Amino acid sequence: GKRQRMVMKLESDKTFPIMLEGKINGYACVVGGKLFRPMHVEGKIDNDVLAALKTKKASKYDLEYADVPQNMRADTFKYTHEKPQGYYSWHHGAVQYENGRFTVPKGVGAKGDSGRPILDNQGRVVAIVLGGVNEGSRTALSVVMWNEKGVTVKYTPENCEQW
Amino acid sequence: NECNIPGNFMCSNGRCIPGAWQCDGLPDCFDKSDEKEC
Amino acid sequence: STEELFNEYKLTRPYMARCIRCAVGSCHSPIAIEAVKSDGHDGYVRLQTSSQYGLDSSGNLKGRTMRYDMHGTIKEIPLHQVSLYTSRPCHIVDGHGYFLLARCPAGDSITMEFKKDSVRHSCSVPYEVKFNPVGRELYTHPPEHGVEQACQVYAHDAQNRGAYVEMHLPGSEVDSSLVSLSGSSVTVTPPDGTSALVECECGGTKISETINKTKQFSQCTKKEQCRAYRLQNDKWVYNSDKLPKAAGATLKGKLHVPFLLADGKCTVPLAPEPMITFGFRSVSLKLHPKNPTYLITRQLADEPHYTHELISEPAVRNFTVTEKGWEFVWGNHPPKRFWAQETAPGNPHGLPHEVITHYYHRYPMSTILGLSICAAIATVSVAASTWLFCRSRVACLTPYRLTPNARIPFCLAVLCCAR
Amino acid sequence: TTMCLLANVTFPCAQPPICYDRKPAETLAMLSVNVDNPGYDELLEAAVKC
Amino acid sequence: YEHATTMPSQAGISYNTIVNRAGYAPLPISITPTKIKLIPTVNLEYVTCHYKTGMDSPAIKCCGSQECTPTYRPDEQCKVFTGVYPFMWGGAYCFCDTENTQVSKAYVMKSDDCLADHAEAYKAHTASVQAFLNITVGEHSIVTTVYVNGETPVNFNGVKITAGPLSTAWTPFDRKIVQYAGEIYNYDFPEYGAGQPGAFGDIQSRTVSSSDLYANTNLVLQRPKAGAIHVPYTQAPSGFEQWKKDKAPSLKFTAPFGCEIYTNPIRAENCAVGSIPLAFDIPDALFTRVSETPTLSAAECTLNECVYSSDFGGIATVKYSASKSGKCAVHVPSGTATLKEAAVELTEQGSATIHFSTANIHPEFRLQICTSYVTCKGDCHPPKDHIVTHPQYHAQTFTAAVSKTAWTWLTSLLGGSAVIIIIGLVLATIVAMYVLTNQKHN
Ligand SMILES: [Ca+2]
Repeated sequence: GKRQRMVMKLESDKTFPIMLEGKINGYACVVGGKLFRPMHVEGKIDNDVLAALKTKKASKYDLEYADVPQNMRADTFKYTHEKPQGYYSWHHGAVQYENGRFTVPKGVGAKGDSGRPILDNQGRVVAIVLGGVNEGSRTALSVVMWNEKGVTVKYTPENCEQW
Repeated sequence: NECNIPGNFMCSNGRCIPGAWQCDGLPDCFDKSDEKEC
Repeated sequence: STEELFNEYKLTRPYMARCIRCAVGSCHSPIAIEAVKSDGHDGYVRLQTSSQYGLDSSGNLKGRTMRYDMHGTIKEIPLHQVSLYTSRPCHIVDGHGYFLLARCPAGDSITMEFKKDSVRHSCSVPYEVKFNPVGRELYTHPPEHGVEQACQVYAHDAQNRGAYVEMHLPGSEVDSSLVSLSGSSVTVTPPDGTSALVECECGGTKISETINKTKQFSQCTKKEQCRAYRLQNDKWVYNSDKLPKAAGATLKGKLHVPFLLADGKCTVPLAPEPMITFGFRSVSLKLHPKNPTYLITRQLADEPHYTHELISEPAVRNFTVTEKGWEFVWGNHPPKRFWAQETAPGNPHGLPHEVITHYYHRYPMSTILGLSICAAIATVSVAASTWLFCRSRVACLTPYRLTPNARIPFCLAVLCCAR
Repeated sequence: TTMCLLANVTFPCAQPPICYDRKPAETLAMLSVNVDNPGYDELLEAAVKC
Repeated sequence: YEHATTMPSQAGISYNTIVNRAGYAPLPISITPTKIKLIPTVNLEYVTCHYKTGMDSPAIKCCGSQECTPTYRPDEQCKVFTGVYPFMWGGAYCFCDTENTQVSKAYVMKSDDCLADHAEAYKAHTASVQAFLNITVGEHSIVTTVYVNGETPVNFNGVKITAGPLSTAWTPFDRKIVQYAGEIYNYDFPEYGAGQPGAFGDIQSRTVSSSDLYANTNLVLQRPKAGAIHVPYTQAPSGFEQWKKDKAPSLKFTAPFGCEIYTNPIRAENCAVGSIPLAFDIPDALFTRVSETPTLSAAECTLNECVYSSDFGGIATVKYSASKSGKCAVHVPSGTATLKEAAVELTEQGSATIHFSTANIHPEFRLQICTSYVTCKGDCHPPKDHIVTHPQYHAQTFTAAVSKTAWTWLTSLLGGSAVIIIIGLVLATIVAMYVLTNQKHN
């Protein structure tokens, strides 16, 4: 109920969709002065400022990153590495964090909702949704996250389908 | 001592005459060597 | 013994035959040349004529004379009034029977000539006379000195050997002079002690023979009605194409020829010695011939690559000598053999732009091949190591740049040039 | 040895019945048939001199 | 004692080897080949020379008609000519105007000069190499003629030597051979009957003293000139003279491996190809116990001079300490160097100077002195003379002239690349393990 409204209020201005002949196939992320955007989602950036840049690539981590200018670094998402197990907020409701794995109940999940960040009860991004795999009744996510050292860890289960 | 050309008779002074000039009655070699035994 | 081989040509004859050039036009010449065989080396030719040599006109064995027919009757002159020449004058050595031996330079023809009265006899036949040198050095007149090689010249003697020529009966020689006229008749007067046969065709057909009888014919009142031949029975002539042959197929015999070809020794010239200069796997030759001189070179390996060249002017002939041998023959000199050894330009013991040129002048192909493959191996190794270095630097810095904090730790900054 | 001929009578080719300086016209007839004969050379040498 | 060795086929250069029966003194063998022949089986087929056209005398009949008679002479041409009107020296020969008839006849016979000037067409197969050896088995010499087949030994003083078969069946003689004027030509002549005019073989004859000769000389009778008696003919000029003008140089100038083609038996001498193996059967009476010969201890070798030359460009000194004074054999069992000496006379104490010849720029060979083995090591230097007049007294090797500088520039640039690529592999492995190790925490 109110969780989707809080997601729409937090991700209103900072989330920009990716257009491809009128089709919405992905979402970029503006956090820490960086613009995260995946490889398989191909299209034009809806924002005029973020589209006229050059994104350095990382095909192993599956991330394109760039440098957000200084006049927009205050209007970004927050990030942290301290995460316990339990529940977190996602755009279609809730997501479970168990044994270092993000799980989503079934019914939701198609092609197009790639790049949506995972939020917490405070308002900090803990993961970035990149792919998903159907596991019985409860699907698992293939995402990226950080740690205390500062190494971007990409978690990928078996036989995932890119969204 | 023989001559080089295969049909010659050799005088006393080394000069070689033709082989039929040896006993011919006409003096061919110096000191008449060819006409000594005919 | 000497007569033992002269009496065989004592039983033949001389004769007359047709020549082409006999000092005015063509005529029947007593010195008609049958053949000129010139295969001896230092210029010795062996003619065969019609007139005979070394015999007396009556039939005895006179020393140096020539015995020629002259319109049926046989004459003689001393041999030192007979002269012949091919292009320059020749020198008669000796003669025996039909065969003269001479010494001649080269030419297109031979003209044998003499002069008995104030009437000059000649005969020119277009037979090539050639001068054949001995050895690998080509001269026209034999040298004053040199070395002696095996040569083959016509033997000056006259000994019985394998060769024979065949003498046959003469044919009926015709005689216009023998026929004559009475007041109104035709008289055939044979010569002294001589038979003849007469054939006339004025009335019927007449074939008659006389034996030393001056016969008057009553019919046939023209000279041209009668042909008077002459009969020869105790003599031979050579089996020539210039004489008619007698009836009956008897050849009656054959005689051996003088002056055959035998094995002798001839002095050959000797060339000036070359001036031999050496180079690295090379021998140069400065060659100054007197007369033209063959140069024969070959290698002492599996492929000889031989060379053969008649050199006549001063020449310089740079050759290549490998470590397997080389050999030249210059003139009548023996073969000189040469062998190369390992002297390459360069120092094999350091300064790496010198060892490359040493082992390149030593082995040209292997040095290029080895340096090419070593440079390719070194290039692939350096490029692959730099590729793996860039791969590991990307693999180090990829997790640390995707973080929004954008910091690099202390060790991985300087060691990977992260800044 | 070799037997030469002048008629149907064989004789050794070193001892001829006739000589050229005795009868000249008949030695040629003697040397007629004796050409195809291995002893023509000995016959001619014996007919050279007496 | 059975002893087998392998001598290279090249005359003039000495060959040394020693027999090593164990409990006895080593026996030196020195064999120098004087002459090495190669005699093929040679079968005469026909001989050839200049021809000689024999022209028969013209048979003339006045107001008649002659007839042609065959005589079966070689290349015998016969034609009869009518309407001729001949002249002699003493007037006309006939009285008729026409209807006169004349026979021209011609035939080809051998030249008068054939016994001295001719060529011989032969055939070659199945050569037998034959050699002159000068053998020194234990300071005793003999000159020996031996056949190199797999049999035919030679026996002197109980020593038995069998020259093994040549490694190569090469011959400088082809299938067909022409011998002319002492020299031997490698020509391809036509068979007895296939002789064509103008070229070699237009006159053929089975022997020089034969009686039946083939002639194909293209003889054609022409018509005699009006008013003359002669036989005119027209044929091709001689094939033997044309062969003599168009000779290639003989086989003593064009044959490979330095063969020397000699005449009187057809043979090639001193032709350096292949290798001649040997075999010995030595009686035990020529050997000697070791204790009656100088046995040595503590020998050391140093190189005084070392020039990689074709001749003996090396001088080495062996400093020894033997037990008795006498001779003993010296030999290098490898192919690095070749000793000149093969017998060094020793005292009880001193130095021995030997002469070797090598092609290594850095020689290292194991020399055998009397019954021991020393190691001579040095460096050779290049010679200065570019061309010599004697052959090479040793045997070349691969990697023989490679210098220690060249080995350094090979090794430091060829194995150093492998060092760089394996430290690249180790660096990539350490980076992969470190990055995967930091990613295990989550
Ligand atoms: Ca005299």
